[PDB]
Amino acid sequence: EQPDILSVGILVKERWKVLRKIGGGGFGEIYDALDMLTRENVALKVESAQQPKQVLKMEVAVLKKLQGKDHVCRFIGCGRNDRFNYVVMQLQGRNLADLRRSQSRGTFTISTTLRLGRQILESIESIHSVGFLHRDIKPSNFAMGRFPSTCRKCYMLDFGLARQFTNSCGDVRPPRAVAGFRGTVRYASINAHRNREMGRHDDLWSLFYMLVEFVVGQLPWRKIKDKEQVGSIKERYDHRLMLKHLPPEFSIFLDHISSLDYFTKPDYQLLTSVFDNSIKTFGVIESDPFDWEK
Ligand SMILES: COc1ccc(Oc2ccc(Nc3ncnc4[nH]ccc34)cc2)cc1
Repeated sequence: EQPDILSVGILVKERWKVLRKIGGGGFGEIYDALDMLTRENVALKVESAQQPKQVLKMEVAVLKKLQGKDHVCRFIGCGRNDRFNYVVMQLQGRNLADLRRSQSRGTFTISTTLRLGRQILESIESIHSVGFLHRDIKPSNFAMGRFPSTCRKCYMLDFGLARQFTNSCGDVRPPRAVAGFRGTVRYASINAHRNREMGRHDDLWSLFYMLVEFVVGQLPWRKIKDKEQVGSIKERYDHRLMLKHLPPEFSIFLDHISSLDYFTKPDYQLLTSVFDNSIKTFGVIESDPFDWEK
């Protein structure tokens, strides 16, 4: 097998001391580093400068575009050399994929699900608003903050698979006839399965699948390994069945996203009202313990 892209102990740009590898999936590796300028721990993403698919150029572009917005890591630095490309950003805390897996039956309560859901929808509207599609919405791309002031905030952690979908003016770009999907089968919309150009609604489909998995603990295509077979299931599936364990207003959510296509801007305010109305109906308040606190 290959060694780690970076040796633990090295200094990147005479500033970022590599301490430990913390992740390895996607199209590179991520490390906890010490920033010797600010004297703080940071996250350091790296990719080989020779590997066939490099995505950190996209990571930097989107992270920069989103500075000042909610639910995103603070940008700290970036660079390219003959060995590796790197991006430095705020280090966060516990990953939603991990937090869900730690639950008794892999489920969150509707209180935790609704609050996380609404934060995630905020993060999706935000990336759409600067002209990018995420295209890889899944639990492991979100984490809670790691300080008292940030640990009730959910952050969108990665943008590697994003695509710019607009002009500078906000004109939706003509879709390609074929678009080869590189995201996760489990949370992918039918359009990803069909190798169609993904749109804003495909990120909302993936959120819908994440919310259902949070409350039910599994999706109907949990045990199916073949990507096509998953696609077939989704193509025929009656998504109304997934409403059973969601608050009633999610019928509005599902009817709305079902109506959308590549060329149709989502009604984000309608989808936000589904969360806001559900949270009031269930008497949920922001200070209530999340499931991992209690
Ligand atoms: C499928 O379930 C999984 C997969 C991978 C995984 O590991 C990690 C580890 C780190 C990160 N990312 C980050 N972490 C902390 N601070 C961060 N700032 C920016 C990215 C980042 C994401 C998943 C955890 C759960």
